[PDB]
Amino acid sequence: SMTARPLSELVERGWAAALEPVADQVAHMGQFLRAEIAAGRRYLPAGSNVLRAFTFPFDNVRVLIVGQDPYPTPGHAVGLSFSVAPDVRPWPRSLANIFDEYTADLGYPLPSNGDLTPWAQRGVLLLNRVLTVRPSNPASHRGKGWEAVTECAIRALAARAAPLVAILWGRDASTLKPMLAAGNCVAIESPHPSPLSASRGFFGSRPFSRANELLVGMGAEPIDWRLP
Ligand code: NA
Repeated sequence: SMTARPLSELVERGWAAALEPVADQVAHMGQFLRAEIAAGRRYLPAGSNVLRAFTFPFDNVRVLIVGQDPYPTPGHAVGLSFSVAPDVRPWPRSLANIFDEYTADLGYPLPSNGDLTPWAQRGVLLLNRVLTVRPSNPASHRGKGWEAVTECAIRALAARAAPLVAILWGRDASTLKPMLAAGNCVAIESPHPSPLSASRGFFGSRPFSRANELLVGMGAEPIDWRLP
């Protein structure tokens, strides 16, 4: 529980230090979620998954992907932006659109399922700008305190003595751009992959190949994007 336990317990060691400036804020978000339940409102993902993106090592991140907020439909969000459990079908529409761009860009077959944990295990941070949502109500937790947390995460990544490539999908993700100003960081921005915006420039954006080009141009290893 993020109200009750500290970052050293909740997240990976490097992330716990990176998020020190927002330690009180994370506890406050735990208190917000408690109050939602007390009032009879729900949230997604499950409490134990809210900080999941920060359970993969901070020092290993080479690319971050940033979306808006978790999937609104119960049974979809798992704490890793855009990912679903390997037994979910049909895929969420945003994810189907991501995978159509993945095939168009990379030439790979469609993935077997919607589980993006291989990316997380290969140095991709799968972050949402806001880390909870009320069911059925996209953006319902915008402005409730998560933005300071995810801002802190990006600044800390950007401060490391390492290259970083950010892929910012949609308007709320784009508000992290200022924090990526330093010369070791590069940002790719496009419209969000949901059907409401994907046809404004997400399709054809080739983010995966571009990210790898950028990493190689900074002396870093490219991501193996191939999903099984
Ligand atoms: Na999500």
